[PDB]
Formats: sequence, C-alpha cells, structure tokens
Amino acid sequence: SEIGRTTDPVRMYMREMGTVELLTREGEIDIAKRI
Amino acid sequence: YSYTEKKRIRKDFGKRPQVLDVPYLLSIQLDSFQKFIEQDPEGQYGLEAAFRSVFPIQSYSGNSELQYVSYRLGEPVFDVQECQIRGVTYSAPLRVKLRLVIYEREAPEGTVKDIKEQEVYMGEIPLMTDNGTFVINGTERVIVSQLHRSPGVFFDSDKGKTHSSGKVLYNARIIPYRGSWLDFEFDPKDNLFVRIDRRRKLPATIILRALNYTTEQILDLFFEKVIFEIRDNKLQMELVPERLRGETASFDIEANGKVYVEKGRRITARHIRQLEKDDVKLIEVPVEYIAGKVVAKDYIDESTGELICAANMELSLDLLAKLSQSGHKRIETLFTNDLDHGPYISETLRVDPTNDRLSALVEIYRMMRPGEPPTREAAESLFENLFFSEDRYDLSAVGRMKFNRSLLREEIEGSGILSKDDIIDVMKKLIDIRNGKGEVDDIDHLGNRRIRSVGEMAENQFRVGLVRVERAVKERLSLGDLDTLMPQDMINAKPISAAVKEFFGSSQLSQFMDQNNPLSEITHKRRISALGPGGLTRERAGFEVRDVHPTHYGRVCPIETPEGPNIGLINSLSVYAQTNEYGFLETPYRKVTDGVVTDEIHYLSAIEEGNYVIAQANSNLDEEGHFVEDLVTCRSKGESSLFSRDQVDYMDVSTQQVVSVGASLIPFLEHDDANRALMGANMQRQAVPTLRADKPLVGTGMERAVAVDSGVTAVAKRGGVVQYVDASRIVIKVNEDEMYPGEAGIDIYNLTKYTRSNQNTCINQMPCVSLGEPVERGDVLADGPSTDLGELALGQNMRVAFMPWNGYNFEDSILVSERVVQEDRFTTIHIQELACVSRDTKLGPEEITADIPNVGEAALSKLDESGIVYIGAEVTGGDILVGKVTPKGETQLTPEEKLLRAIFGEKASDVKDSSLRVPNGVSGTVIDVQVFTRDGVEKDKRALEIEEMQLKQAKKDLSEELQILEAGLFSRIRAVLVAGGVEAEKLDKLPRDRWLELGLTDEEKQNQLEQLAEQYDELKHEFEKKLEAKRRKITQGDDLAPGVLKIVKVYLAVKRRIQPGDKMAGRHGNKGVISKINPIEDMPYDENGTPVDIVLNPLGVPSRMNIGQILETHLGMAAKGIGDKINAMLKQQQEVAKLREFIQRAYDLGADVRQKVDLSTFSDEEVMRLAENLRKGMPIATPVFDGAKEAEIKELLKLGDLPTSGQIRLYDGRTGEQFERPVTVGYMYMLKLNHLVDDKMHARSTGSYSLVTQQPLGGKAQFGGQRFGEMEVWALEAYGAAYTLQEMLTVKSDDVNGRTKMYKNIVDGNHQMEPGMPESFNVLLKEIRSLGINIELED
RNA sequence: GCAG
Ligand code: 118
Ligand SMILES: [Mg+2]
Repeated sequence: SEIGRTTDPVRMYMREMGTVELLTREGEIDIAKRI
Repeated sequence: YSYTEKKRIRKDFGKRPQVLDVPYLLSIQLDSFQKFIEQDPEGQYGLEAAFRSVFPIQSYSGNSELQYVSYRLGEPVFDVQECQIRGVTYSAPLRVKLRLVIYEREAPEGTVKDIKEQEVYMGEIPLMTDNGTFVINGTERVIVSQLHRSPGVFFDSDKGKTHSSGKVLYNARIIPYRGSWLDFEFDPKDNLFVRIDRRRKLPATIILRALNYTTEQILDLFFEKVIFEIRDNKLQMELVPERLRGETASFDIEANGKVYVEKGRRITARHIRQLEKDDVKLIEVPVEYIAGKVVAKDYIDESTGELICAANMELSLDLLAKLSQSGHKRIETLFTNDLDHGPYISETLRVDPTNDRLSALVEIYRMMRPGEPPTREAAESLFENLFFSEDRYDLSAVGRMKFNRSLLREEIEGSGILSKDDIIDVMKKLIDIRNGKGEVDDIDHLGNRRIRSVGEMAENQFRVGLVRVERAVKERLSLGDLDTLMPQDMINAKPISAAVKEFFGSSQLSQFMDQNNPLSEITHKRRISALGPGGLTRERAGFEVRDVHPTHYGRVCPIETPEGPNIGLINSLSVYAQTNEYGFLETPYRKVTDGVVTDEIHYLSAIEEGNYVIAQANSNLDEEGHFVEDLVTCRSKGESSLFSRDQVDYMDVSTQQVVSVGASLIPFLEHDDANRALMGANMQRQAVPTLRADKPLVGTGMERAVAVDSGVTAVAKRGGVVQYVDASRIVIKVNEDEMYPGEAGIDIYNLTKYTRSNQNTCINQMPCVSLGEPVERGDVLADGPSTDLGELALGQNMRVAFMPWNGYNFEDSILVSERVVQEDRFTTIHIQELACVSRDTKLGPEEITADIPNVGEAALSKLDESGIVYIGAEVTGGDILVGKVTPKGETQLTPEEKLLRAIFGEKASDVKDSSLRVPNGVSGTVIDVQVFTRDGVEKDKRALEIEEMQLKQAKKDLSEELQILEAGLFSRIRAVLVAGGVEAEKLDKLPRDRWLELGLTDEEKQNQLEQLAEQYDELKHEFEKKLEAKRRKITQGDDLAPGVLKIVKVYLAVKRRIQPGDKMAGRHGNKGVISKINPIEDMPYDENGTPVDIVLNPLGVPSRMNIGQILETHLGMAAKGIGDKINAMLKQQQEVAKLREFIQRAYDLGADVRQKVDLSTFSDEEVMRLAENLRKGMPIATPVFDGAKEAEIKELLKLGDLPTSGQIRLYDGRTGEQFERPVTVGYMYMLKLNHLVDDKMHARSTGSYSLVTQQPLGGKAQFGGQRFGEMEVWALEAYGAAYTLQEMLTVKSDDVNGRTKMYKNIVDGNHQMEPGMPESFNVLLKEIRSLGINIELED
C-alpha cells in the first residue's frame, strides 16, 4: 500500500495504529469479560 | 537665515536652486512604529489590526466567545535613561479590554447568558524612543528595515540552463505573505507541472482537478475549438480565418469558388484578409486533416450508449467513422496551432494518472503527507487548508495588489486567499509567456521588492504571539468551568510577550546600534537589508541580487554598501526616498507640464518611473522653467538616452537625489571612483568624536541636516531668549508669541554629559548658545558629539602636503606631525564600564571588601573602606577597582608547602582574591560608580553614600525645575497684572504668593490669572509627586539576576591620543595608518615657516582614482586662505567697513551660485561675530554633483592671495633646502577611525586553555592565542620547517604534558621540546571509537 | 554588524 514512502517513525506509528477500529460501550464489556 | 546660521555662514557653491528640502531623515523608523502602536479606528495598522485578525475567539462548540473591545498602552515604569542604567527594556504595558460572552444553552440565537468585561494585561511592547531606537536590555538597538520580495505572482525563467539544449524553461510562482508557495513550471517536453512548497512536482492539471473542473471544463478553459460540422458530406469545417495565420496548408482552399492557396504553399496575412473579404466561414478539407486532432468534448453513443470518444482523445478516421454513425454531425475539436497556441494543457492531461477530483486530492495528499494512507475526508481538508482558508493562507493587501497587477486586473483589492480564478489566470499567463506573448518579471526590480519595516515586523511577531495565546484560549473555552471564570484567567501574557521579546532582542534585524558619531546612528536607521528572517542569506545570495539595478536610481544608494561578504545586501536609503503605503520605494520628481518644469513634486514608484521619460538634475534650465537646451539627457525605461524637450515628463528633484545621506557628505563625490566613494562613505561612519569638534572647511551642505535630524543635538522646541545657560542645562525664556495661555513659558534643556556610547566613546553635549542670546524654533542650543555649531563635524582640518617623505608614507601610511599631538587634535575620550558581580556561591557568598589577602596596602590605597574605588581616582592597568574575595575550600597543600608553612607560620587564607582590576594597558579616571544591591542584602557604606547622593540630586533637580518654572510663572503674572491696574510701585514689595489670589478688575484678564494660578498650584502639586516617585525609585532594591548579590559598575574615562598604528582616513576612501609622529622641525615647511601637519603619499591618488581628495585639498587651501586673511584683519584691528567689504567679496565669489549673502543687512555686531567665526578658515559648501568647479576654486585661491595651481614650494625641515618641485599643500579633513592600535595589540605567552580540546582560548578578551590556521601550516610545510611546525602543533598548543615541560625548560635555559601527542588527536580517537569504529595505534 |  503506502509501505516504503516514509521513514518518519511517527507517521509509521499512526498509520499502523489506525488499522484497529475503536470499541463501543458494549465492546469494552465483552473484552473485559474475556479477560 | 537664522540666528544660528548667520553666526557662521557656509559659502555655498551649488548652482542648482533647490525645490525640495531634505526630509526628516528618520521618517522610516518613526512612521513605521507610529503605525504600529497608534490607535487606528479603521483597523488596518498595528495592534488594532492584529487584534481584529485574531479576535473574536469562538469556542469549539460556539457556546461562548472572547471578543475584544479596545487596547491601551500603559505608561513606562522607567524612562529611557533609567532603562539604560538598570539594564531593562524600555517598554509600555499593553492592557487590552476583553469581554467573555456566555451564551445560553437552549436559545434560538444563543442569547447572552452573561457578559464579563475586564481589562487583561498581555505583554509589554517595547517603545521607540524619540530618535528611532529601542532600549532593549539597556542597550540601544535599531531594528533595520528589510527588503524582501513582495508577495504576488512572479513569472521567471531559467535561460536554457537545463538539459543542454538551451531551452528557456518558464515558471510562475505564487508567493503569499503567509502560507504555502505554489509554483507552476514547464519541463523540457513542454508539460506544465506544479509544486507546492517546493516539494516534488505533479502534473499541473491535478491542481485543476482538485478544484472541481472536469477534463471537459479544463479543455474549455485553456482552449478554443475548431468546430467540424458534418453537413451533406465531405467533412465541412467551420473557419475562423485568423486561426490560419502563418502556416503551410497540406491542401488547397476552395470555398464556393476561387482557390486561395494551393497545396503546400505558405499562408500570409494577405490570404487571411482575402478569406475574410470573401467572408469564408466554411471549408471542406481532406479527411486526413483529422489525423492528430484532439477532440474537445465527451462524445458518446445514443444507440449503444458506448462512450465513443471522451475529451482529450486524439482522433483518427476510424474513430471519425464510428463517431459519425451515432448521429454526431457536430465534432468539436481543439485548436492548437503550433508556436502560438501550444498543446501544453492537453499534453499534460495525458501525463497525469488522475481521472477525477477525489483521485487528484488523493495524489496531492500523497505528495504532501507521504507514507500515510489518504482518506477522503482528510485529503479534501488538506487542500482547502492549503490555499483557501484565511487561517493558513494570507496573500495580504500587497499580495493581492501585485497579484491583480500582474494579471492585468483593474481591481487592486480583494480576498487574501486564492481562488479558482486566480490559479487559472496564473496558468493562463504562464502559457501566454510560453507562447511568446508575455515577458518574465525581473526579480530584482524595485517594483518587485518591498520595504518591510519596524512597525510591520513587530506587528507580525505580535500576531504570532496572539495566535499562540488564542489556541490556548480556544482550548480553555471549551471546558465546563465556563460560568465562574473571568477573561484574565484564560489569557497567558507570557507567549505574547515572549514573541515580541525574542523579536526585539534576538532577531537578525534587531541590531546593536552604531553610535560612533551622529552619522553612524542616522545611517544605521536608514538602512535597508536583504537579509533577515524571510529574506536572503549572505552565502546563498547570488551575483544578481547584489548588483545595482536601474530602479535603484534615487531609491537606494549605489555606493554606500558594505564591502565584505554582504555587499549589495545591506543597502542605504537615498536622501529623498520614501515608501509607498504598500512598502515599495518611491522618489520625488518635478512635473514638466509643457516644457516648463513645474515645482510640483510627485512621488514615483519604480514601475511608474519606467513609463515616463525623466530629465536629469544636471539638465540646465532658465528662470522661466524651460530647458535651455532642446536635446535633453533623460531616462525612459531604465535605458538612458537623449530626448526632445517636449518628450520630457518629469525631472529629478535634486542633484543629490541618487546618493544616500552618508555619501551626500563627500565633497567632490563626482570626481571619486565609485570604489573609493564607497570606502569614504563607509569610513565616515567609523570616525570617533574628538575632543573639540572642528567643522569641515569643505563640506557639502548636508552637515546641518545630519546633525539636527539625528538627536545628538539639543534643538530649541520654541524660540526665545536664553535665560540661563550652563555646562549642563539651558533655560530658554520663550517668546510670548509661542507660549500657550496658563503656562510658565520656559523650556529647560538638560544636556547629556559624558555618557557611554555603544562603542565606548563618549556622547557629551556642550551648550552652543551664550547667555541672553535670542534663539528661534529650530536652532541648535547644544552641540552633541561630533557637531560644531549644529554642523556635523567628524574629523579635523589638517594641513596636508602630498609628497613622498623618506619612506614614512609608503603604501598608504600617514606621517603626522607632532603638533597634531600637542594640540590634542585627534585625542578622543573613551568610556568603559567594568562590572564586578558579587554572587552567591555554594561555599558561601562572595563579598566586596577592602581586606584583600596577599595584596599590600599600596594597591588598596585608592579603595575606600567599602572596598570600591574612589570616584575621580587616576587608575592604571593592574589597579584594584572593586575589592572582592571568594570563599574557597579544598585547600590540600603539597608536602613541601606544608613544610614551608610549618617553618614560617604564615597560614593560608580561606578567601581567594577575586577583585575587579583595570585591564592591562588601560589608564584612566574613574568617573562614575554604580552599585546595585539585591533586595535583602544589606548595603555597605558606599551604596548608602551613593543613594544619599542620588536622593540629594533628585531633590535638587526637581526643586530647581520648580524654581525656574515658578520664576517664569511669576514673571508672566507680573506681566499680566501690569496690563491693567498697574502696580509698578506696589507689585515688587507684596509677597509674590498673594499675586496668585489678587482679584483684579475682571474684563477678561482675571480668567488668565485663574489659569496662571491653576498652573502654579498644579506645579506645586506635581513637583511633590515627581519627587516621591524618584525617592521610591532610588531606594528600591534592584531586580538582579538570580544568584548575584550585588553589582558594582565602575566607569573609566580614557583619553586616547593619536599614535603610530591608529588608522586615519579622509572622506574619499583614502584610509591610512599613522607610521610616525614626526617632530615639528622635521616637517616640510613653506616660505613663511608654517610646517605641514600631515604628509600623504601622492602615489595613492592616481591608481585609485579618487581625484576628489586633491580638489578638496585645493579648495581647503582656498578656504583657509580666506580665513587667514580675515584673521589678519582682526589682528590689525581694521574697521568693520573693511572686514564687511572683504567678507562680502568672498561670499559673492563664484559663477552663478544659488545663495546671496548680502551682509549690508548685518549689524556691526553680527559682522564681527561672523568674522570671528571665519577667522579659522571660511567654510565652503560643495554640494554633491553640483559642486564648485575647478575655475571657482582657482578664483577663490586668487582671492586669498595663494597660488592658483594649489602647489606651493616647500622646504625640507631637516636640511632646510627646497624640494625640487612644487608640492600640493592644502587642508584636508582627516577622520580618526575607530580602529585604534590600543585595541588591536595583543600578546600571550601562556594562558587559559580550552576545555574539551586543550588548546589556547580564542580572543584577546580571554587572553587569546592566535590561530595557526591550515594555511600557515602549509606555509611551514613549504619551507622545510618541520621543527617549528611540530612545536606549533604539540607544545605551543595541545600537548598537555609537553607545554609545561617546555615552559620549565625555557625557564631553565634549555630550549628543547619533549613533544607528545596533541590532545585533540586523542579527542578525535575517542570520538571515532564512540561511533562503533575501532581506530587504533599500531605499535 | 565590521576590519584587511
Ligand atoms: C553556502 C552557500 C553558498 C556559498 Sb558562495 C559565498 C561564499 C563566500 C562569501 C559569499 C558567498 C555563492 C553561492 C551562490 C551565489 C553566489 C555565491 C561560493 C560557492 C562556490 C565557490 C565559492 C563561493 C557558500 C556557502
Ligand atoms: Mg556578522
């Protein structure tokens, strides 16, 4: 995709971090129940 | 005249009558800052515009807002001199009235739930003094005007300097005042590309697709269509005949008839006119005329819905057939005729990989923020934050003016952000320039460069500070504490004040002021600078920006500029140059209406100046206005040529219009080479003020202007009579004409005595007027440094002979007599401030004391019991001025020192002598001591003595101002009381304080008595509240730096006399170092016995062709020849009739001069006073480029009974026999420059060594050590000096164990070295091994 | 800012 076009570590962190969709109010409850 | 100009009238040789007096020379600085801080209800200038640019500040949700109502500057805490003493900025508090509006929660408007209006303090802004300076941290700084490229669109080229084909490549560049640059350019394949902030380039149609244009709309914008319409058969083609200018048709043209041009024949304008005479609108061409033609529309099918040919698709006969089958009898097609309408846009529509707006926004995102995945909602926000939001892009008002002016629009005002129209018009003009119907902009034209000055840079920095605070107040307004906070609880003054603090103290353009003489000040203020923030860099600045342009004429001095690495980047404003309201320089001209030169002046900018044709100033004209010639030299386009007298549109307003103020002071500037004129202009500003200022015998006439328009002098604000005059003050009793009702009518001028300039010279004012003398508004009352009776005087009138003398003036040396040293001619006072800082250390505090260890009581004889030197002490180098000891520990005696002290019992001391001493070679007088004590430290006897002296002085000064002012009030009351109901026998005995309440017959005079009594009561109320303020400012503790307990500043005054090594100069670039101070009897002498004061080398004239210095000599001998004539008439005590006749014969000399001195209107007292001021030589005025001709110099030489060749015969003083040839003897004006040999001589055997690498320290302030650079090492390798070199490397410099062995070896008488390894090589080895690289030394 |  966009891989290889930047070397900035903050751009790389944000780009890799944004691939994880947020949790809803009942998503956190499900994950805590799993823990 | 005057009364201060008929004391000594300078004989003017200028012939052109002047129509425009020289303006206020500091208008740039004062006007700029006045625009910055003044209240502006229109809201365009300074703080008001900056506040309206940021406020109102809505919340993120809009529930509340912070709006701005008004601002106001407080009064400064300290006046200018207290700021220079206490070392603090001279500033005024900015108090701004804000209002926090809280809307409601549920409301149709958000109606006001509350308003909280209060006045929040944000920052202190520095204040320009009344001379155009700023006192920032106690030093006077000048903020230099910047010369930067105007915002706007600039079309340029590189003139075939790429791809070796010699192809000129064009580029437009949109430069805003703030925001992202936007360039369009051509590549060698004729494809329009675009760059944003100079990062990698995209095809230019991507920025056209980010704006919502399709390919069809793009081809609509940049092109026009040749319409092919299918009538009955055979491909009829609509014809516009001018599209057929200059081609070779592949086919003959037959329209309903006559064949116009056969196949392969070229078409000329006769054929176009013939086709339009026939009114040809239709052709039928061969079918392969569409082999290469590009369709200009989206042509789809109606039968099968297939998209046959979209836009920008090159056609062919098969495509033509499949396109005609769908009922498409209309074929729109691009008209691209070669060499006048290129395919550039339709060619780039093929090079960009983009098809739609969203893909273009994605491509711009990928270029701008690479490596980050572009989403739609961020790519379409980045673009409309690039050039289309006022928060991020301001093309400004100058930007929009230059922008529309470049695209030939008629509106000069608009929005500050770009538009579709602006970008498209820029592309159209770039394409026009490619098609040969435009011209690129000259980027060094002074219509493209703009003066950005103090009040604009200061506003820019203030507005940067304002956005810094408003982001935080937006962050704070969206919190939920919103009901109980006031606006000053969310404003942080520290960012706002830090922006202006770093601007005024740390900017490149905020400079330590040159304060040598008045000329240095007033030319540092009129200084233009290409450098600075937002401008060039002196290394990367090319050859072409450093050159003098044809639009510098009258706007920027060509000659006054530096000489080193920033030449042509630091410029000086010309004498009459102004700035536009936009910042572009403009200069005045006289209008030539019909061949009559009017005296109506118009300030023309650099672009307007190129439209008209403009006569010279040396262009002759008679008293009717008409040019006495008919073929006049003029300038019309920057080109200069000859024109008729009825083509002439304007005329230069003065002959010195073209040069700066510092170059306006070189007499006979028109005879110097421009290099030597540059050097003279630059060495007039380094000339230190001598003891007794001496007017130039040969000036130009700008000396009065430079001396007054710089604030070094004390000019009378209202005219009057000198009531009291004294070496430290002048009390002027105003005329009754000029004083206001209800006023004392007295002006006190407190002169400045023996203060330090920034260059450690002394700036001292002497009263010029004498007691009881009538002065007028504008007369000079006090001569500052380097002024003589109001005329700028930078050097002394020395008697030079031009002759080689026995080797002593070889290669620019100067041989001075001894009478120049006896007479204290070039002796200058220099004042040094030396501070001793008692700090708090970790082993105890340092204390200022007279009980200094290891120092005899002979050295402490000048210190008083407080440990500080006595004021008035004659000190020399090595003397203790401020005795101070430091507590010390970690004693750790050696075994031998332990035995030595167990033998004699003289124990070690627990304090270390840290005294302040006079630097070596300095010898002077303590003239001032200032003691600053941190509040909480007890004052010693001397700080209390100094405080009590200051309180005595404050009370004495304010009681004396009240005495003078109340004496003036009582004299005015006495004058009004005797105007009716005269009490002349009664008034002088009654107690004066009852005159305040003596009720008289009130016709209207008791009203004036009411106002005069109110004035006296107010003066009595005001003196007390000024004295209490002064007491509480004197006795208050000082805000010292953290750590310091007290600071003792001692001021030495050093009289430096002239001596071999001191660098003297003249006004013509003839600098020189004094080689010998020759006895009087050794100097060459003329037949009367008068020896020469200075012997110069004649070989310094003909190669460096500053011939002016010869003429100023010949004229300076004429002038003195008049003086020593008048002098004779004052020693024989001739009648004033004979004196009046001779001085009139001297002032009437010259061929058609502009001045007439008719001194039959002078009284005998005035003639004798003038003749007394002319007895040291009659001062001449030689205006620049208008000066005294050679014949006038010879005529004045003949009047003084001197030889008209200017060359007398001299005798050798040593052998008494005549030099075999006549010798040019006259009076030059020699300047003593600030490069004194006392300050340059340095020597060091051993000293302090640098910390990391163990080499000697750098400069003569730290006891130095000279750098044996790389080139000197080569010079020793070029001889075979291996041992000298090896000791320069090891034992003189870096060898830590070898330098001490070498020292003790020299002291032992054994000149032998034991060299080791330089320590810096070990530093290098350890700094490479810390890189993960194993560097070793192989045994 | 400057000096050569
Ligand atoms: C960084 C960038 C440019 C230069 Sb130069 C220069 C050098 C000394 C004094 C003034 C200028 C330079 C560059 C462009 C246009 C004009 C001058 C420079 C470059 C090569 C060789 C010698 C000097 C030096 C450092
Ligand atoms: Mg520098």
